[PDB]
Amino acid sequence: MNTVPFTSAPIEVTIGIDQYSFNVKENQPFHGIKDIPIGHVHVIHFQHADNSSMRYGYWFDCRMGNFYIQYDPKDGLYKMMEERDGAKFENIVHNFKERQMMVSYPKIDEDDTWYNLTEFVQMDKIRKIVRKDENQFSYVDSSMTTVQENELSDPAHSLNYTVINFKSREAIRPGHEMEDFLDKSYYLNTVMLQGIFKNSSNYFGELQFAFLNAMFFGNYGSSLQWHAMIELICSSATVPKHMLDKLDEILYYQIKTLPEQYSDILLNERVWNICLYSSFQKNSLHNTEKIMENKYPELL
Amino acid sequence: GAMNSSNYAELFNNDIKLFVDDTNVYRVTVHKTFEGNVATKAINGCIFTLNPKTGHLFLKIIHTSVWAGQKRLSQLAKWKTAEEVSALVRSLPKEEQPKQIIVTRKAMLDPLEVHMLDFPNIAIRPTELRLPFSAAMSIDKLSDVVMKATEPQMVLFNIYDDWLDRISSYTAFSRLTLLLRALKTNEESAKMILLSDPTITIKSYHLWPSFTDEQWITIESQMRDLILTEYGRKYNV
Repeated sequence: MNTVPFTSAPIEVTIGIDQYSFNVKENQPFHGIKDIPIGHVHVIHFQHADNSSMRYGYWFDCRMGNFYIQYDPKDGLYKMMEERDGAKFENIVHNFKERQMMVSYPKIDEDDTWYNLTEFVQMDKIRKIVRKDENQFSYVDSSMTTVQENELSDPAHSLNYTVINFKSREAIRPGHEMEDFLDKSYYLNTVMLQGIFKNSSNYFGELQFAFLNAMFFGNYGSSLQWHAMIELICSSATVPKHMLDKLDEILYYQIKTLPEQYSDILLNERVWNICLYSSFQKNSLHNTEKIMENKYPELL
Repeated sequence: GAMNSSNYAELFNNDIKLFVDDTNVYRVTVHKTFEGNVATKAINGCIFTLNPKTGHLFLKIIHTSVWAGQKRLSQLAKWKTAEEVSALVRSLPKEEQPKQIIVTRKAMLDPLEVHMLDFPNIAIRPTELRLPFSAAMSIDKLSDVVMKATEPQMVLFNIYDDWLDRISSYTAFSRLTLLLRALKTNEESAKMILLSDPTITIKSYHLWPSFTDEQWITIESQMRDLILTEYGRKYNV
């Protein structure tokens, strides 16, 4: 179990850790989150009481270092930082526990939700989408735009998701125009899986990361990227059986976890109706189809 | 974006543009089989690719052999259209390639766009206009060359004959679409009007009769009258 201490909490803010969250009052003696499960990525995120715009947060993995949160009154936001003095860090953590000023990561033992949402997400790939290589953790927020969005302005602050575009030379072999556009198997399996992602697990990891970013920060380009990667699979006639079954589980836990009130902006009607009912893989997503119908029949 | 009544005069500026109409690419007759089931028999069709400014028509004849052994032919016809239009652009010298292609049916956008990926500066546009180019096979010389074809074949025509020697593109296009609108709404009447007077002939190198200016006015009025009458009939107005 690991800890992320907070220096203080000077401004009223809703703090989230993975799928959980807490209201913290201005200058409430709050000083960290303890018992954070080792072995997965995690995200700590924020929304100030005064600005219900700009949700922001930090992706991290406690194996990669000792991290803590400090409010910066110049930039006006909670910043993640790394303590290199391992002793100085265990000192701070132990005293805050002794004084019991930390909340416990509230994981129910039956619950595999966070595992299921992050199964293929690896800190090393996150740092290639959010390039900021002096930190071991990754900042994301509501307003950050993607590389694909930028092409159609500041690259230091871009989400460098893999660009997918169904009407591009990449996607379409000369001479197989109609074939490749109606059956994206080539694009998925040769270009994207064998070529760029190397394996299904990296592909799933980016897909999962894009979803979490859309869910936790309402990041719109991330929502676009999650749908594109679903659509590329569902629009391929030839997909490894292990990918289809795993995709059904991935999407199930994402749909399960989404806030009911947000289905309108986070779920693209066209993509889902095409994937569940019209695509080659209509019949390969039984669990995802069953939960979508029972929870969002309106969108369909 | 889309082409409509507002931005109609753009057709006659000096940016090269082509209309593509695929309505007559895949043509069938429907008939009963011995066992009483219904079956189709394809006949030859054509892509109608027209430069509205100059009258140049690139009539790409689609021979029934293209369909042999193929499934989902109505869908395939859109991609074959896009394949052929793309090949036509590639065959033209650079300074003759269009800056825009306007497709008359929105279902053609994705196929053309995919086939034109090599030409990112050629804009593929839909239109909201209800253009009557499906009636192109009501022009006798065009229907004749299509039905006689024994192989794939491109035939070039000026669809305006020599009108531009005396009128502007705008007017020429308005006359063409009026003629075709009429042929589309009542082909028998329309053709009666055009040929009633046996002393007005069609030049060997033309599609339409050699009307004088005054006679074109009478013709255009007769086509307008025809079109309005058929409207009252369709709707009981």
